[PDB]
Amino acid sequence: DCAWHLGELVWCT
Amino acid sequence: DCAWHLGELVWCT
Amino acid sequence: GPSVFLFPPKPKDTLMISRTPEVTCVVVDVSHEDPEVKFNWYVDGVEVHNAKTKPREEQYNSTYRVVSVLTVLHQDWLNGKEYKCKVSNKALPAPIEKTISKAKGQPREPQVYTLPPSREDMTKNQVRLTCLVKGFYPSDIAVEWESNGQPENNYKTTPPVLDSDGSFFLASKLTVDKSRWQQGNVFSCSVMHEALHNHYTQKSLSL
Amino acid sequence: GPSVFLFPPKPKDTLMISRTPEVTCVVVDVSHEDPEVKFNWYVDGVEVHNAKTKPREEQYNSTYRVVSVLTVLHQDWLNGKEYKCKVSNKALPAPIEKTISKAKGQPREPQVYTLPPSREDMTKNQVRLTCLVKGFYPSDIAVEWESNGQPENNYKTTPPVLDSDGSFFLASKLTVDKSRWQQGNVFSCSVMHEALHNHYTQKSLSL
Repeated sequence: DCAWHLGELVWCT
Repeated sequence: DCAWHLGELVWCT
Repeated sequence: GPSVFLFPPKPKDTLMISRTPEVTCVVVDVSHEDPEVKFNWYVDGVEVHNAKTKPREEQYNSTYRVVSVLTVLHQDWLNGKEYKCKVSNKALPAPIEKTISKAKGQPREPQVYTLPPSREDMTKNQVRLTCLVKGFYPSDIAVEWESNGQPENNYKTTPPVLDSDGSFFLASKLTVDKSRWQQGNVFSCSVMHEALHNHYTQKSLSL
Repeated sequence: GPSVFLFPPKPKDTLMISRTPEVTCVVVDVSHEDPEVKFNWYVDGVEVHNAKTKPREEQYNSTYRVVSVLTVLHQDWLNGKEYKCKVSNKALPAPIEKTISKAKGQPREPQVYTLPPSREDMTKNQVRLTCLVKGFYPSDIAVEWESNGQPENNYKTTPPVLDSDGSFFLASKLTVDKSRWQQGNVFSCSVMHEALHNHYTQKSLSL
């Protein structure tokens, strides 16, 4: 699963 | 002597 | 459960005598069931009753929020006087106690350096004046920007970063219209730290 | 004498893989007499040569300013890898060495609370939405504000204050036009900390 921020990718676990 | 800041007093030594 | 927040006073407030430094005790997530909150204030152990307590405001899980502010004295806080807030609620297992006080250790005077607009910046529509501060203890500091005895609010300042030795450092950056800089106006970098004579130093910057 | 500054990378940069975290080495007050500056970069001891160095910019006592930026890797910095900058100048008695690295100690997840507009605030022309964060280690954090998948830049956030136990806390405060709040729009509080799953958590706020 991946968390994003306003379009840009944050981090994926 | 007293130092001031934009009108308001800071500190006096 | 209800969480407690004990905020130290603004470093500008504790350093300007024309201002009043105040320690704030916030209480969040307080239920409908048990909404009464009893604040106890202590200074190094000694209780004080001068404190003022504002009424409640609503929250989201249909709960409440309470705040208590205690006027502290300039010379008091700077000594390192320990301040305590005791929050009591019927929904609390025990009274919650938070503690905040000016950090211990040998106080040090900050060094201030100024960085004029870059060669790139000078082509852009707005220029960035920079102020670099280092070697200060404690991290309590107030960097502000002024031009012609009036404030400049269009700036951002990093949080104090811990230095390897043991002091602190930070960078503040004012963005101004280029025409104003080119017009020869002087821009001052106001720094207020405990270990400054009169809690004040100023490096300024002009074309 | 010429002073050296070694800045850690933006916590948002070290936590977003779409971004590149970079350690900056600033050198200030470098004289006309001896203006050449030689940067050496080290990682836990091992030298690296990937670094990029920008040209000089002018200063005030007719001196110069040099900057060297070194790309660090996300997973690298977060491990606590020590980064070193060795600045060498002909006007220097000896080579100057500054050292910066992610703080040691048991990492902790921040708690995020939201404080809707006060009863007073709701009468004023603009309202302040608040986000309170506590119990986090290290102080490296990035609190930002968004509404409808677009950024809200009109906010201010206190520096991380040290907690009595050993963690950190801070408050961020977004000021928005009341009509926008009243119009039922949702406002999110983006928090990015090392000890967050995917380095991200979000509490939001609506009327």
